[PDB]
Amino acid sequence: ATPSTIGVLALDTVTTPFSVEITLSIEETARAHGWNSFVVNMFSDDRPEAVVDLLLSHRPDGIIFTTMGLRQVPLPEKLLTLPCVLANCESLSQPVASYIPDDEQGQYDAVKALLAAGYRRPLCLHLPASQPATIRRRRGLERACREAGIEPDHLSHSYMGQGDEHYHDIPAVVLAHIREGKPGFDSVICGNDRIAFMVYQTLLGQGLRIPQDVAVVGYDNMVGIGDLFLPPLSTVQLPHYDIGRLSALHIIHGDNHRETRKVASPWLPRASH
Amino acid sequence: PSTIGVLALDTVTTPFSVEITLSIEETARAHGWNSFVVNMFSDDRPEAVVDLLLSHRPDGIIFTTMGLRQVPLPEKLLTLPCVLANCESLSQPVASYIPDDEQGQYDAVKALLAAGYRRPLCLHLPASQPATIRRRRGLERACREAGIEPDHLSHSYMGQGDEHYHDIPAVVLAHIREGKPGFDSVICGNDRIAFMVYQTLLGQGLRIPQDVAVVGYDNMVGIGDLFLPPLSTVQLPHYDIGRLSALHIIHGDNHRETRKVASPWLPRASH
Repeated sequence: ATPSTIGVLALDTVTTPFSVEITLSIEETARAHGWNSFVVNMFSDDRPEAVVDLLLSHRPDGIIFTTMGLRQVPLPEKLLTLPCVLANCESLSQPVASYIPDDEQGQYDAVKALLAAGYRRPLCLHLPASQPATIRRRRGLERACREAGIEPDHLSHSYMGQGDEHYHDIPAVVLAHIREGKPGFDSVICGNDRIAFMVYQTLLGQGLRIPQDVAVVGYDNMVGIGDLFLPPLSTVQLPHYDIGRLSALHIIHGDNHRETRKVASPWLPRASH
Repeated sequence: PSTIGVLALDTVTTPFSVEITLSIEETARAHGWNSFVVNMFSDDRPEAVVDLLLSHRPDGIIFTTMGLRQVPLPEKLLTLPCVLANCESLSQPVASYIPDDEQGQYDAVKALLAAGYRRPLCLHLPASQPATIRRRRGLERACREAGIEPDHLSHSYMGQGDEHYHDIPAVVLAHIREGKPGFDSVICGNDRIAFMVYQTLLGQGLRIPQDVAVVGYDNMVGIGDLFLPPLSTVQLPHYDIGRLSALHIIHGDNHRETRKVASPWLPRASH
């Protein structure tokens, strides 16, 4: 008789090994309750029905489907009947318990802090439009601007194209809003810290100072950087750790609800504003 | 079916080297084997964690560190691992697969000097970290083969802890007199040091690489191609390390040698 076990299916840890804080959080939470936990990673060359059968081989008591990058889970509808809970992803067809970041609250607290600090004309650089978080973050940004008496439709907005090759388009977008060395914005709201990286390199290389000449705000607090920005980047923490914890407890305490719970995305003010 | 038990000692503090455990899991399935991973956190303790992976009763065991270290665990706990990935055993001799830090730094510095640079500022990682001294042998050999005595160059060692990455800007500006730098290039211990270097040089009004070439190390999956211009670096072979470690168990090897895995030079546009 082995202890209770949580089976986890990671759909894309291969292309984005940053959200590993989700699977680590699950493993740590399960151990703090006398449970075990294994993780099956889905690569590109293998295929779903095989991978799902493999995690069923360990015969788990509960199952968690997770995406390292907030997505909508592109798997057969017949394979979305096994997962007791979804971590950082939502099911379009069947309704399943889901724990996702509160993208609208995160972007709102960030933009609210920026405007409150005195900025009024931010350049807004959004992530790909179809990504599920992009539209929720923009609602937060818009709500913060309207509460400050600013119509967000009057600001400069830009959407990135899908793929890391597009991070190199950011510099051209920033320089396009700079006329004869003086910028047509007093701040820059970045879809993520990788966009902030591009922004820092472009502004410093243009002879501008952060934040004396231009404030900057990122999103994610990427475990790989965040504190490496000069100056330290004001950003928003993606709650990968709380997402994994809440997902594990849902199974540990055998919950039956199938609601989509939005986890708090805390604002990390630093020195970029 | 046969199963490989993996013990990750520090994926909590450095979740970048996850490419090792992923590579192990992928290689084991390509041979009809299974594989589980036990992560050691800070709040738990070894004897408990080691007993836990023995619970799954594995056919082979791999001890791995996300950051090349010398494995700070009881000598009696280093008798179970069939192979060590990205780490070495000081006491008992155990089969180990580690990066060829000397070859990696050599190919990098060789390419830099060959491109025409002669006075690089060398920013090394903490001295006690086992790779730091091996990378410096590579750097020195490249410089001596180019007729340069590395003892005449400016060297600096970082202090242990991420808090010290913020000391890099001061070290770079200390080698700049009245706006003109006293170096024509910068050899960085890793891409995180390169990040600090880029921010400091661009903020100083210097151009990369027209005024100062820059070279990193690791090719951090999280950046590398995000540098402006794209950072010339060295790839840490986490993927090959995991693969070779899995095969050692799959094919039941008996040697207890320390194999150095190739660390390939990724030239880009920072030089």
